[PDB]
Amino acid sequence: EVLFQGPQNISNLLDQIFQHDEQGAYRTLFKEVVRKKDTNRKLTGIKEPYSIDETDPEKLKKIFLRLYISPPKLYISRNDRISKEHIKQILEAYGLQEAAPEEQSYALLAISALFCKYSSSGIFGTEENSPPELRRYACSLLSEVGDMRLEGVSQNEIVDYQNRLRGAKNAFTCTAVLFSTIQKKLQLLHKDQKNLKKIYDQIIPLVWQ
Amino acid sequence: MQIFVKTLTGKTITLEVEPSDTIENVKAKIQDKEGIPPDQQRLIFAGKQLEDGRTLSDYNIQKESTLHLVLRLRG
Repeated sequence: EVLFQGPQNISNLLDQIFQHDEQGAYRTLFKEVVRKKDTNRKLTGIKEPYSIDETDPEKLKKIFLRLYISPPKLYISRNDRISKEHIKQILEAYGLQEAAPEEQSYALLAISALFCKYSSSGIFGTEENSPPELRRYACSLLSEVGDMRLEGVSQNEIVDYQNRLRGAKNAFTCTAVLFSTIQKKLQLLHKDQKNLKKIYDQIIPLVWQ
Repeated sequence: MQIFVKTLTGKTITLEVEPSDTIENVKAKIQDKEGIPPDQQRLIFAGKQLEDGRTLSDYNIQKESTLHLVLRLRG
């Protein structure tokens, strides 16, 4: 069933995240790209060939705005918090509404990793540029992980990941590397835990494992 | 004099500056208005990245000029 439910799993998550995409083209794009190792379609809105659309940054800001408790500012902040309702929604999308906190927190780390990948040089970002709303979403999910705690991940590691995502001074901001780092963490954490391995395989697209 | 800083997301920021102001000074004024740390700001005028230490006059940035702002967030 893991094989047969792959496409439905990612699709169900993205339907929640992109519920405010009225036109629906970003929602479709985020689903279709998970079959690909990389893509030339970049969402940075910056000419640098890459398929660029200068309206992508504003449209993504608008699509993600309502998922936060308070409207975010232009920069990414560890005080940007996703609504508790939306956290419940993304957990319900995976049948984890009433799972243990250690399983829910693992799932949120995995979804954060997924958005690091989406924001990275191989997918919707480039070597030098990266869509901030994708990074913001990953950063805010990590605040939930920090509050729930997760064995094998320290608060200092969470803050390190957030500092990289938000572009803090003295942080290596590259999200391709950050994805690899969080992925290695998720793998180490599920090595001897079949329940966590199941959650990982529900969330992370096959091509990106 | 007034200059404008256009973000990628549609907002235009209006600043009061002098021709003698450094790029860092301008980034600090953007921080005052929008909270963005100067170290994350990339400012662009006429397709060129503006360098800290240089002045608006150095780049012949006159009154009512429009600069563009990108955040330094690598994929």
